[PDB]
Amino acid sequence: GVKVPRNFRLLEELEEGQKGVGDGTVSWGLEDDEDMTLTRWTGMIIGPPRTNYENRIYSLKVECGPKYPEAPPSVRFVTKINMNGINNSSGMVDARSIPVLAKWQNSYSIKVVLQELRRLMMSKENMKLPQPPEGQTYNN
Amino acid sequence: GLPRRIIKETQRLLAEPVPGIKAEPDESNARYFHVVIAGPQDSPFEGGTFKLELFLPEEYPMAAPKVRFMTKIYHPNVDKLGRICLDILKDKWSPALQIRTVLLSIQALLSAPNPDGNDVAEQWKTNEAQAIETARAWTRLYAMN
Repeated sequence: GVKVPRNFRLLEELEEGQKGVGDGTVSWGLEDDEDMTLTRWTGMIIGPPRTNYENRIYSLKVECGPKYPEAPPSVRFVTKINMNGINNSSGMVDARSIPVLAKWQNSYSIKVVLQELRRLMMSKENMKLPQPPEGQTYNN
Repeated sequence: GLPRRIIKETQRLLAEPVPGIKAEPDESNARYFHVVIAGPQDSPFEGGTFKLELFLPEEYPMAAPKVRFMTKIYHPNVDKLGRICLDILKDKWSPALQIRTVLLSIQALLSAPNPDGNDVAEQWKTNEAQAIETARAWTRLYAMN
């Protein structure tokens, strides 16, 4: 097998972020365009239709550490959301509650993480949760 | 899954290192090289040490190695994320060239900037004296430790 190192993987994802995938319901890019470490990413999810998330845009912070992608990234919502596995006061994503994060493979990516969260917005336990008003964000 | 050529190049680099360039394979990945290029004399990068990393894709040596600076540097052909504009890294890449050839070229590239878009490149054109002194300042600031 041929392993691509973190930094060269992250450049690949940077490029895929610009080109974009699928229907554009999730998107990602570098938070700081001078961050040579490619560590801090801005994530976006469009709430899936026929859920209480629909027509809402969620911004997220995704942090790819020194062991990425052998280890999963850190994820937190900036935009407020009621959703299982997302801490109510900080917006941090609890890895144990997101299967892609709890059962992380190095074949995964920022894209997969965002698509997973958006899929989970369609689950029975999340799709009917009463949501906060739009325009709210967590601290920090 | 490791081409003989790569084993040969690696061993030649370690035994016959290029002057001013340190380049070693990663402990966990034989296609991954850690590089340190000394700033060439008579260039604004003199005195500085610049970290690069190199990677050999599966299709090497049909495809080019991928190279990127990890040290912040003010140069016409290097962007904010360390990506290098150099012809042999894309259109002008030929299998007759080695890893050794790439590093020499990058080293040469520091001695002879290629302004000919890009904000830095524009500064090197419209005001070269100022651009050089900024490259020197950035060398003092980000390339000495």
